[PDB]
Amino acid sequence: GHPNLRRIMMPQTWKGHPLRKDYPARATEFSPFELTKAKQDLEMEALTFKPEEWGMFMFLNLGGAFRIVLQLDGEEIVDCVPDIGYHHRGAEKMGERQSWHSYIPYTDRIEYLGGCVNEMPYVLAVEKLAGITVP
Amino acid sequence: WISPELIEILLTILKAVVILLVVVTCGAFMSFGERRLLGSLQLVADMIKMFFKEDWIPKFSDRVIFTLAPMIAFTSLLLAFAIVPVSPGWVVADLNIGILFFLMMAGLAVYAVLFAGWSSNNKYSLLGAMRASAQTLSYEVFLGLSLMGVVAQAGSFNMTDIVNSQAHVWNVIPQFFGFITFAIAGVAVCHRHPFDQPEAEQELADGYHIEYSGMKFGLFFVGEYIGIVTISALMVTLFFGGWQGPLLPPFIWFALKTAFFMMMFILIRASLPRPRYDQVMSFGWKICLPLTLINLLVTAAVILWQAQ
Amino acid sequence: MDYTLTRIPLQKQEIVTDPLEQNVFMGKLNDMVNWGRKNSIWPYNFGLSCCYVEMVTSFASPRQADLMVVAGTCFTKMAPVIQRLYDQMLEPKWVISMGACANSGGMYDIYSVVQGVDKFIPVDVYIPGCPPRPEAYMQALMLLQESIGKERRPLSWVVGDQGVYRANMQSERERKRGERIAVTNLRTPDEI
Amino acid sequence: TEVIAHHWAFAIFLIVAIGLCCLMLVGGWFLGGRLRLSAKFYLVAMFFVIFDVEALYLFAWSTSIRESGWVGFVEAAIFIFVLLAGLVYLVRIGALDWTP
Amino acid sequence: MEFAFYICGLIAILATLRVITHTNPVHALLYLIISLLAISGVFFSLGAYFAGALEIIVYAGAIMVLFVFVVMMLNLGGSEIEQERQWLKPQVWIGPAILSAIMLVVIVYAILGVNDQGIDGTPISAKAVGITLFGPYVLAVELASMLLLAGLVVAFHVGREERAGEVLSNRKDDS
Ligand code: SF4
Repeated sequence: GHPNLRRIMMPQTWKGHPLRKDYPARATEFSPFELTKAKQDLEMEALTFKPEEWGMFMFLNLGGAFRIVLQLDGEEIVDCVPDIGYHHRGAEKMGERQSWHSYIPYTDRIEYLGGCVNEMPYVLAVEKLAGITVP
Repeated sequence: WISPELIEILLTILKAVVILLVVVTCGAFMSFGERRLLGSLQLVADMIKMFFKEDWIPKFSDRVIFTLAPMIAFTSLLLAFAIVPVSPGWVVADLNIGILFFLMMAGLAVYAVLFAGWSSNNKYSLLGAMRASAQTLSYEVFLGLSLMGVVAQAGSFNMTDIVNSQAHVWNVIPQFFGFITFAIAGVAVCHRHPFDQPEAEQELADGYHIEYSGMKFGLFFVGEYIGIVTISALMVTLFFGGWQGPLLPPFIWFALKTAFFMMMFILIRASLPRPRYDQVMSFGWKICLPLTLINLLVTAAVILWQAQ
Repeated sequence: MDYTLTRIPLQKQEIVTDPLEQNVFMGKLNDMVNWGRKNSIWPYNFGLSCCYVEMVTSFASPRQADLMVVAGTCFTKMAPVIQRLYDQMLEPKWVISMGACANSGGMYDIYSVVQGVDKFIPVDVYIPGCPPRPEAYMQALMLLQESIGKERRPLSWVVGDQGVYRANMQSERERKRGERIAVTNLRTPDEI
Repeated sequence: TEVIAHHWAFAIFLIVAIGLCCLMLVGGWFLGGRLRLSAKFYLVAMFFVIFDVEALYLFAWSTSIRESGWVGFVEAAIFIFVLLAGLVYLVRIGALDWTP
Repeated sequence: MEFAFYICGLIAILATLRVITHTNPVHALLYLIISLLAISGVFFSLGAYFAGALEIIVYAGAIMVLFVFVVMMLNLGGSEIEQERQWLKPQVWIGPAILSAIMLVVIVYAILGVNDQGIDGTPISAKAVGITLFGPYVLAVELASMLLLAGLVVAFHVGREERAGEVLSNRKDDS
């Protein structure tokens, strides 16, 4: 009973599920055929747009950096479902891959303005797991 | 076939070509001058790079007006400079309509923006071209009246009669309203910084300079600056003293005053922020046009009062 | 020095010698062309994740810039955008890869990260390390300026060889080897 | 024997300006290897056209300002009064403000 | 200034001939622009400097501006009319053309039979137009101002939007 249940972070042409334990957490062999295919999908996504997959008058894609699908009654915005997942670094899956000590730079690279603020919660939760009372 | 009339004619042709090259290199050099004020061989390097780059015709466009819009943007406000006299014996055009011709050129200046907006097969570029064209029409409507203040003071359209009527008093001080209206109209028509890039209020609008690469973009890049230098020349020859000075030679005085006015334009680049589009149109329709009409009526009453 | 050429990631490049070792008018004209391409370079700072503030604080319409700075991480959903923006540009074109994320996978060897920009488009100049300083970018501008200053590209598409020539430059690590090895002492990290 | 030289100078200036632009463009080329916009834009263009044609009467007035006496000043004054009445009508109705 | 007049007339006739039998309208408007420029050159060649300067100031600097503004505004390329190609069919092309050409030959027969004193010099500047514009012809420009005011009122009342929006997709009968 969930409306527009689709892939939000990964592209819609994805085979498996990333955070599942049997999914290999490595970059595969970069075949240029997939790149050309995805470029061709990006080519006709604006003219042959299908307003049924996104859960949606004129339809456009307005280009952190991300694109949002915009439906307009003239110039008035009627519906808007933003497209995210374009910066998916996979922090949690690598959190399953790195040790407790080696995840600290990955904790920095969540948001760039925060940094030390970003590594505070991971360090405090790891101290909670270990049972460390800092002075 | 050596005759002195042919020698004098060829000397006049030489005068025409040296004034063309000097205005072109003046615009090209103080492009870098403004970029430093915000290495003169850097423009030569840029010209070499632009010459050794392929012009892209878009496959959805046509090969005529896409290249003819930078043609208008360069040459229309280039031949606007043919009117300007720099000296009693160094003028290239002594025809009677010395103000109407600049009005022709400024009227044809909107063609470049409109044709570029259609030529870029892009709805946002078309909307941006509509905004810019509406602005430049809304200011070139009273550009003519700002010039007609000085025209009515000096009688005829000829710039020689203008600068000879500037003998006793320059036209800047009796007509300051005409001066500021002409400055505002020349800023807006040539797309100078405060009345520039009207895409700032809508993200469904884009510039007409987009999809122009290489030589077709360099034509705009040098055309706006040749336009601002010929607008400065128009300004000095109309409101200030054209070639008029006590001691230094007249062409030196003309160059000094032109340089002074585009350093004033650099000060304009530095000081004021960009107003909103509605404020720009409301200003140019409600304040400037009645003020210059009142200026024309006032200078008419003045020139008919002390007519003895 | 030796030269590589590309003529018409899967392309073929082999070692040749420059044609200027053999018309003295063409040698001066090609040098002037390389000089003009050197001192006038327009970058296209690509908007990506988090080397932006290093290109924001260092100091721009596309298709007029002959230089492209690929800065952030190259993802599977963003790589076609990179390829489309690269083919939007017109030759001659050069690429600077900022940060580790553009040189390589860059700390992300994971399923959703393309391992470097080299996988789909060639890169001319690399800058290593998580976020590089703008001075490193400006030194890379020097590096690509001198690399552009020594090339052999065709002047026109009517007469001449229809292949651009890249220079097999000496690497910066061997050139700086004496100055880097000959470092005796450093400041201790207990002070500022 | 001077205006012919001036016309010749005008001609070579125009011809060599278009020729310089043509050679510049072809030297750049040779080397290297259903919607609707609005109606207010049309309205402001029409304002420009009508006020430019009234400005034409002001253009022709400005050259003969002295040779026509005070009666010509009165006629141009009532012309400008009609022009400003139209402009203030346009101001007061609300068809001149943008409000994006 | 006679060969300039003849060549300007010839390219004006050619430009308006390409205007009449064109397909996409923006190129036809460009051809009309250069035709108006040529007629302005004709005006300059006959001593009417004010007339040619006016043609490029007003007729080519404002009126063709309105035409291209409308065309570039509502986005016609001649769609659904280029593919029909009615004007490049002959059974419609002979009739009006030979009728209006019969008009052409009869009106140029009416042209001849008038004495030829030639176009003289003495170019009439804007000063003469000014002194005869506010002398005998005062009510001409006063009621022409009234006429332009009426035209502005008519076209503003007819052609305003009545809807809010700087981007509008086309609805039938305006919603
Ligand atoms: S190199 Fe570092 S700072 Fe730059 S994009 Fe990658 S994670 Fe961000």
